Amino acid sequence: NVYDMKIECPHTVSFGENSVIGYVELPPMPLADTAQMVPESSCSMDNHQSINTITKYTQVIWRGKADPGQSSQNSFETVSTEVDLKGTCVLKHKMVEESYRSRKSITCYDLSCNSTFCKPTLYMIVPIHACNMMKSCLIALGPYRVQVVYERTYCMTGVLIEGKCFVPDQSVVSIIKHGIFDIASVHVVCFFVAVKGNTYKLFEQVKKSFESTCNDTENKVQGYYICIVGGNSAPIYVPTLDDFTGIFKSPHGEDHDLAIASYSIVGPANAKVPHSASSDTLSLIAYSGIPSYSSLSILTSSTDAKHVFSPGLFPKLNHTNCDKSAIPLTWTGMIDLPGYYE
Amino acid sequence: QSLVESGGDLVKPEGSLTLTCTASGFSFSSTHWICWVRQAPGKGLEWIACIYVGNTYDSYYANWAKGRFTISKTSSTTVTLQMTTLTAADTATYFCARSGSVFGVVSLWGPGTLVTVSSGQPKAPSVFPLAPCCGDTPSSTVTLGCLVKGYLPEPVTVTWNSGTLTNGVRTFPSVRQSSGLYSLSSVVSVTSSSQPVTCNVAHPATNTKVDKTVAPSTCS
Amino acid sequence: GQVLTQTPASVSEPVEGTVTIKCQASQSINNWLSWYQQRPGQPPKLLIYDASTVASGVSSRFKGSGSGTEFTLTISDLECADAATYACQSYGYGISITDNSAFGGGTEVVVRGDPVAPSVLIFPPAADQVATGTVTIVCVANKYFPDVTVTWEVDGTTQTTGIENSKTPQNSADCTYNLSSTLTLTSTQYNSHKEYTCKVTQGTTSVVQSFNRGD
Ligand SMILES: *[C@@H]1O[C@H](CO)[C@@H](O[C@@H]2O[C@H](CO)[C@@H](O[C@@H]3O[C@H](CO[C@H]4O[C@H](CO)[C@@H](O)[C@H](O[C@H]5O[C@H](CO)[C@@H](O)[C@H](O)[C@@H]5O)[C@@H]4O)[C@@H](O)[C@H](O[C@H]4O[C@H](CO)[C@@H](O)[C@H](O)[C@@H]4O[C@H]4O[C@H](CO)[C@@H](O)[C@H](O)[C@@H]4O)[C@@H]3O)[C@H](O)[C@H]2NC(C)=O)[C@H](O)[C@H]1NC(C)=O
Repeated sequence: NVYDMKIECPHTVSFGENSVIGYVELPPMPLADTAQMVPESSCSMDNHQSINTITKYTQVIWRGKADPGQSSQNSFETVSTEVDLKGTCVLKHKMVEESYRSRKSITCYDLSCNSTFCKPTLYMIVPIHACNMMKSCLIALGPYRVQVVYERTYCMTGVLIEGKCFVPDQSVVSIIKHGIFDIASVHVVCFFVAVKGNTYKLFEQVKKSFESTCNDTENKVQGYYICIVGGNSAPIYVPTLDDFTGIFKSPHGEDHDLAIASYSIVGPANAKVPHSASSDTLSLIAYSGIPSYSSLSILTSSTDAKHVFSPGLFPKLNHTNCDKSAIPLTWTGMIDLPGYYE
Repeated sequence: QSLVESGGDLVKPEGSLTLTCTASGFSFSSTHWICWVRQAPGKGLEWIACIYVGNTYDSYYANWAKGRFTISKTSSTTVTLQMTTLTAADTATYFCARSGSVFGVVSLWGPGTLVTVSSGQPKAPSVFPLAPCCGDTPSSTVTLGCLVKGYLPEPVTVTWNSGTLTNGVRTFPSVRQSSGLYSLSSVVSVTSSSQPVTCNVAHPATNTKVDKTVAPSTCS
Repeated sequence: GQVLTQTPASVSEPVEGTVTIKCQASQSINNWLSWYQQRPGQPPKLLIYDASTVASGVSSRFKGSGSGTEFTLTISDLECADAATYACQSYGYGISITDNSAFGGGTEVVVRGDPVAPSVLIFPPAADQVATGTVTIVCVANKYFPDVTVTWEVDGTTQTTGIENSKTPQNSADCTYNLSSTLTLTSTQYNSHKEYTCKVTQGTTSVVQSFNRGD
């Protein structure tokens, strides 16, 4: 019962240091079987060794209160523990470009989990250098098998959108010189990379884009998120910088409402994401039903990246009040981008 | 708040039996987990299976009980547990469990039900009176009792004077004999001036209720 | 394969003393353990959960400590009502839902109190019993501590076959036992011998209660 991961390739290969990405959503699997699950790829490009490394996660779970009498009042509690997760989409600084120059692929997965079962979404980032040979590949992830299928679009360097090619150009200067351009909705997949520094003051710019009261930005997370718009000229370091907002208009990602609906809201909750904090630092909403959306997030109000794994809980991703903060690790959706095409 | 376990009769080997667990005066809600736990006499607790008992369905079975057992939720107050191809090793006391998570902390238990897997046929008790030898010199206080002989299966209940009298009552646990039959004895001590005392032996399995009355003046 | 080891199998500690129960897990559980009290013929009661938290309504004399792969349970200021069976449950969360989910072997707690001599009573078989063909004799020992051994003798010869003993659990007030000994024979055998003796031995002390058939 193999599943397919389609990849689109333009006619012209290697105009630049560009990479393509594909994804596939897998059927639910037991949560216990996702431990130590790593992709085993059969492509001609060896997977990056840093993806299979151990990344320490905080597991936040919800359960009915253990104390009798209070358990009779159907209240629920939160438990925070440290776990080790491998193969998750935790990229490092300049990993995409180094993988491009090293002919190495980046195969990671995003997991959508309720309290007991997980829906994994496998991602693969490969350079366009594999778009000329177009050698078929097989990827094994736990009990599932994925066939890497390459499709050759009728575009020189653009991305196929509604039967037409589209090229997004970089910075305002190129648009001004071209003197005319067109904007269309282009699918995009993004990953958050956390890196400490002095030029990575993320939230001082976050407050600038949208009116959010976020004081004491120095103690908050520092980093950028790199997104792939597919095709050629995909890599973007940070969006809306004016050299190359939509993600935060729909922070939850592509519309994935459960819609027959056996989903039951249990109620909101608070929990300690560092598991050693004096008080709760993150708010979540526990739920029951089919797993939906992303169960992984990162606490912003901590310079060091505090990765969050909350099976059966929905992390609070609204930064309107900056309280109980979290941000999605991965985001898939459609954004309108300027550009031009033949 | 309580859990009640029903079923649990005598079953022939290689047979099947379905147990049922009921909740009293408490809706099932959606943040609870119902589970079944068994314990053989002289052995520790054993996990069997669990049910989320909510809107969504997901269940987990024990490794030994996988495929052979069947657990499912029926209504907003009842859950069941189908048992198949039961052997002699399955003879145990089966408890109904309620937890806040899967295989988690049991916040509330039930009295439990006994499943006896034996090839023998059910039998009614043969209550006999226990009195001192008539040669004994009369005393200020005398002890009398009723003896419940071979019966199958358990549980049997013995009460004195319809539960009105409790002081001085010593009921002993049952013991299995060579023929696979159980015997229980219970004695009571009363003064010679007291009115005659009645023991009420009830066997729900055979639906037998023997009322044997004894008096302080009674002798063997 | 996750295995749960609970030690010791049986423990005997006096009143006002302390009891130590060791529960060791083969696999790490990260301070996820629960301690239960199980009286005979009763549903188990939860007293300690998360290996350190006292359940509401449980006395402070119950203390749970430990983390990782080794845990201990201590009962201070031991009482007679505390004599019961205790077990530990290893429960997991999230990834560890089915990896480490097992129950302890179970420990038996006997509370030593002030020794009391057994008052021995013997009951000859009823008239209705001999007619059936199977005859049994009941001998009981009441309000005694510690445990005793029961000996049956017919005309001076000790019996060996057809003897059953049922012992009451310790009383929740004075930590005392009650034992019932049944000697089952056949009516043909019972009509042959005359001297029937029930002997209860409590260490050096022996209480002998006998009767003669037809008297
Ligand atoms: C965390 O997530 C995981 C996974 O995301 C959850 O696990 C899953 O939970 C869902 C429930 O949301 C389970 O689906 C249910 O499965 C029931 C059993 O299905 C099987 O048995 C029946 C009978 O033998 C077969 O017919 C089924 O075949 C069907 O599916 C296949 C495809 O797989 C089709 O090809 C077939 O044609 C069938 O359609 C399976 O073999 C199933 O009975 C149940 O269906 C009820 O509910 C749905 C949704 O409401 C209704 O559409 C359907 O009609 C049934 O409705 C009942 O109630 C109504 C109202 O009274 C009645 O009118 C109906 O007659 C019927 O009685 C549902 O499909 C899924 O099986 C399970 N995963 C696994 C692996 O088991 C976790 O629960 C979740 N955890 C938490 C805490 O939320």
